[PDB]
Amino acid sequence: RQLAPLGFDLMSQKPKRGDRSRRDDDRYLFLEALISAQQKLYISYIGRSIQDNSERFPSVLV
Amino acid sequence: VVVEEFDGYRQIWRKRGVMPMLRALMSARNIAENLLATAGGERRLTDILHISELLQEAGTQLESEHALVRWLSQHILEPDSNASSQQMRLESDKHLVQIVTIHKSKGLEYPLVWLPFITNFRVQEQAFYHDRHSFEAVLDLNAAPESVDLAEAERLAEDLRLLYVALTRSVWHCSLGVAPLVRRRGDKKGDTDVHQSALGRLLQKGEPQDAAGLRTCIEALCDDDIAWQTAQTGDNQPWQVNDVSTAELNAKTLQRLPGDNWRVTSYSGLQ
Amino acid sequence: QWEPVLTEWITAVLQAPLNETGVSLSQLSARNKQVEMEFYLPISEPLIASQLDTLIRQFDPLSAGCPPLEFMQVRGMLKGFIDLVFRHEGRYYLLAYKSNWLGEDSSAYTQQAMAAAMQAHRYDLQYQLYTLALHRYLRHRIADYDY
Amino acid sequence: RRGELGFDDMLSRLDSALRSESGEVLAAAIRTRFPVAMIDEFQDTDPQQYRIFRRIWHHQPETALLLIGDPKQAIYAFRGADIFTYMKARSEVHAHYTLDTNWRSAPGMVNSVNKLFSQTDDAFMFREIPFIPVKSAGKNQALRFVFKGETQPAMKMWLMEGESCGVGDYQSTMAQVCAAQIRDWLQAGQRGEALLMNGDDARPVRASDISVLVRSRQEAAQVRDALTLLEIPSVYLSNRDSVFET
Amino acid sequence: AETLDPLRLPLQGERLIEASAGTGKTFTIAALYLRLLLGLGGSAAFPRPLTVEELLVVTFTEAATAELRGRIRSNIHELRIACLRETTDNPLYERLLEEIDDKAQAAQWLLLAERQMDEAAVFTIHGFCQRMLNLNAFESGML
Amino acid sequence: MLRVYHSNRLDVLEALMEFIVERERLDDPFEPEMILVQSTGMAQWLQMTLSQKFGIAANIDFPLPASFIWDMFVRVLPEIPKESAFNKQSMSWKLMTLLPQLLEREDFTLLRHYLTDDSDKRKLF
Amino acid sequence: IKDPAYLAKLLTRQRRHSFEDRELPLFRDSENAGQLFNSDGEQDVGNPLLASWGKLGRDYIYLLSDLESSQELDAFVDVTPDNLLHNIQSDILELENRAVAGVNIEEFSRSDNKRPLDPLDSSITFHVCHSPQREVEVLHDRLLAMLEEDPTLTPRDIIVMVADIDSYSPFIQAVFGSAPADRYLPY
Repeated sequence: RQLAPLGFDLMSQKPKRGDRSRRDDDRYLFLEALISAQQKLYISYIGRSIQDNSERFPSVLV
Repeated sequence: VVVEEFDGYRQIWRKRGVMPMLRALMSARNIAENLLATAGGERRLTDILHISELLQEAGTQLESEHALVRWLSQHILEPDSNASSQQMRLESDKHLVQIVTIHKSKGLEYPLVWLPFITNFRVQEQAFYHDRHSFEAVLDLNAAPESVDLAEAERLAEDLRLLYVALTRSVWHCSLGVAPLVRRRGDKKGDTDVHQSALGRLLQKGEPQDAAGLRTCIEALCDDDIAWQTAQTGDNQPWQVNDVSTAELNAKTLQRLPGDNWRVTSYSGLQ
Repeated sequence: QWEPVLTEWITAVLQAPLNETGVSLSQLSARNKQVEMEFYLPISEPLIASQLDTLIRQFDPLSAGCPPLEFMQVRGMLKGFIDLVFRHEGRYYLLAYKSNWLGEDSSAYTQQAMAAAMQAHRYDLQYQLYTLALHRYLRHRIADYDY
Repeated sequence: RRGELGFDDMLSRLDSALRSESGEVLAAAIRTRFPVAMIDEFQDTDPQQYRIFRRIWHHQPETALLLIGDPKQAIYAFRGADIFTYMKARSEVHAHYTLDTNWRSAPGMVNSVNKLFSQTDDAFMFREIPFIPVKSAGKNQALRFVFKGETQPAMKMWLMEGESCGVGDYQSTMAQVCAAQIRDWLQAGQRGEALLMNGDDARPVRASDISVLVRSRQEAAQVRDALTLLEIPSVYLSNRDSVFET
Repeated sequence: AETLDPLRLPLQGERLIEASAGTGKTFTIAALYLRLLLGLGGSAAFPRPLTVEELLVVTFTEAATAELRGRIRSNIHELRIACLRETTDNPLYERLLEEIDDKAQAAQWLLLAERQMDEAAVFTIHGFCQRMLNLNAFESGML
Repeated sequence: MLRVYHSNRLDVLEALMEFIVERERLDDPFEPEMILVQSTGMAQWLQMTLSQKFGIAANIDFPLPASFIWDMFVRVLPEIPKESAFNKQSMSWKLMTLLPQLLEREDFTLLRHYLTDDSDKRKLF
Repeated sequence: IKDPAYLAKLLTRQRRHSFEDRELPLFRDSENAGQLFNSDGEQDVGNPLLASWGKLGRDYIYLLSDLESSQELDAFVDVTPDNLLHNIQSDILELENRAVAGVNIEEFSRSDNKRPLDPLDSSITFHVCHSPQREVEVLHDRLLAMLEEDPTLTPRDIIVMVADIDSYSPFIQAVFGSAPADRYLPY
């Protein structure tokens, strides 16, 4: 998920180390789910549409 | 027996949900196999499955059981089109002839394209045009013929753009349907309205002609890539299916249980 | 309107001692009390009711009546919420509260009526599991522990 | 009053924000956010959208504007698009760039299009929409749709015989002719006669290759009813009908 | 009109590209995106290289924006591979590799572009208008 | 002493916590043991693993980090109010009173064109 | 890293083992630790997934190394790389680059320089589906196949994570409530 900045917040203009961000949190959650898998990892995604059979692209992480 | 099994279906509907009740109804009555064995029932079965998925998605957010039936009756009475409530493709493995409009064929690719009604045109009656100098939209509420002609010119330009879009999607072969179409109510007036269409403006070079003149204009531009033939109405046989026997298949049987009686309980669970 | 009777009933409950030596609830400090302790008890064997009820009836004297309940084999974890655990003079004690008591209005709540209520509501298994959990907790916490 | 918004309301609110005095400085903030713009599909451009783009990126330095589009594809005039906005944009800008190579079709179809659309000057009947002869690709020069006999040409204009005809009879006869051509392509395609050849590679023509391009829903239903009579199933990809009406 | 070269287009002022039907317009947008990311063109180039959050691509259809984002991501990955290998099988990619003198910094910029492609500014018309209204809500006067 | 244990998986960290519990025992038997967790589900999984390792998982509190920080604020520093004056809704209701009072100031010239055009107290809130 | 005067302070700290009592350095090569960090202060991580995914981990390990009175002990159990998932975890843990780019023609022509992947290795599988209902149905069928294949696999050790739990949990409840008595696993 990517969340747009409010537009007048100073934390978005100047980021620090301990700043909350939904993008980096999800990109680290995917890495923690990759590390936490012990035996089997089953990644499933919508690769094809059901309406017009158009090609759907996966995430950048996958 | 029917009332008893429908009361059991109602108990499953109140306890398990919508999709388990519909799945048990399709498994006990075996209606899905009968719809797949019936010619033309696969589209009906896919529509039933899509309606079942939409009813599950709408009943998971509704607490009451009659509220989902009221929602289904309201969505039957409301024919409005959403992104999810449209019809899907029936089957993907079997090859089907794809009918597609000119606006929905922009940016796509097709090997063989057939255009049977590319000569059919529509005459615009409303006077809504654009100025040739200021390039602003001018709506003429009065029935002035100059605004009607200036709107018909933009209509003809839109038809020529539609003709270009419909012609520039073929890869190997495109076929066109040309005919001396007359929009006027007169039967034989000595002139035809193909110059009022988009295709006839390129064949007759924007000049009014007759049917023999249209035929000579078609036969004038004959090359190795452009050819013409007459439209002969005739049918001999529909098709040949060329069926082959289906491959054998059986479903696997689960040998062991997936899990034991594992639950985190309390004193109230043991009483 | 119930409040001035409720506060004097509460102070009459707290003044009454509940011990074999006569220890009241006012002698328990904040470090000595532990209110609503939650425990998860593990069990790896299939819990058979027939092999458990005979072992309960072998030692518990309140199991003279009370025909055995029926429950499936439970393997995994058992949750429990003890009401109060409190220590006094180097000795631990467990305390639970029951407050339904719909069928009694006179002074007939003697030891026989309370024993009949324990046999009817089946709190004996809960009390035995509470003793097992407290025994395991005192064995894990304090080294060189005797029951 | 309700605090709601629409799709055109976003364009109208941005145009009203740029229409004010301070909002031009807001456009400068956009010049602080994105100092470049590459706008695809400029034929489907509302006049409010072009007014916004002209207010933001007309002649300011360090910012680039790249309007990539095609005036021959503006077919969304019923929706709200306008080719006169594209002609105003062409009259305002000075540089013009066109692509020469065509990578999709066979060179026979490209020569057929360049023969049909370059009969006279300004075939699209507007002075600001010029047509140029496009060039085919060298890697797809050997694309041939072959029948059981000779090589089939690119464009085959089926001329319906007669002096004057109506609309419905012409539609029914051309639908029957199209269904006969579809069943002739599919009957000879499953025997290895009609093929698609790329160089030396060959492919049999399946039912998914042939596509009928119609304009409305009624003539699409006419094509589907004339094609299901000859035991040929067909799907409608432009079907926007709801499932709750069946 | 004039012919268009994707590696010789001046990125100054207003330019009007007329891509005909069937031409590689989606390939041309990815080529101009790779040109804007690395800053190529020489005298007709941009005065400074831009990041992924500064390149704005506007396409009306949402599925067209998703397909263009996937194609630009694939072109970024292919140009990163061709810059790490100093060779390619495509002539336009060959001229793109011949236009740059340095290989390590361009590969690092393409790796940063591949990592920041999730935060790319490839929006629709109404999406970009709503983002501009919600971002600078004070100058616009919106809720 | 602050101790950070770097490990790849949580099972080795649970074994280290088991070794710390079995090595150093608490002086008070009823003293709670604070285990900071990410969520309630991780607290339940840690309680399951501690019950499987020790045989009993009791008198162990699983506080959230902000709740543990506020509990340390209560325990270390006395005379602390239960609710903060700088709540989100409290700051919103204070700013709804303070923003029309600051419209005459020169620094609020950007919000004056945003608020004083048309307002049914909707943009202000 | 922040400063070269902070890099030496980081190099002075080592991690001693909690059980074996053996000290280990923070880096693989202490002499090339200054060459690994760039002039701006960002380390060129050899693993691309760890570099592109773990920025929160970078900030957290930086703020943990910024502490003064911190005592760091390491307890790392090495994973034997046999499967594909164990290969990925070993490449992440050992901090090495196994992505063969083929900088020269010898690295590009030959292909046996990579790691061999057995076709029976069902550790990491990618499944393309058409519908979310079909996606959770294929998920349930593959979980039943994994439960039937591995006998020492309890259902409590299986976790399913959905990015959008609002648009999938109706389908999850639908395909998990519609199971027969011989096919029902608890959910």
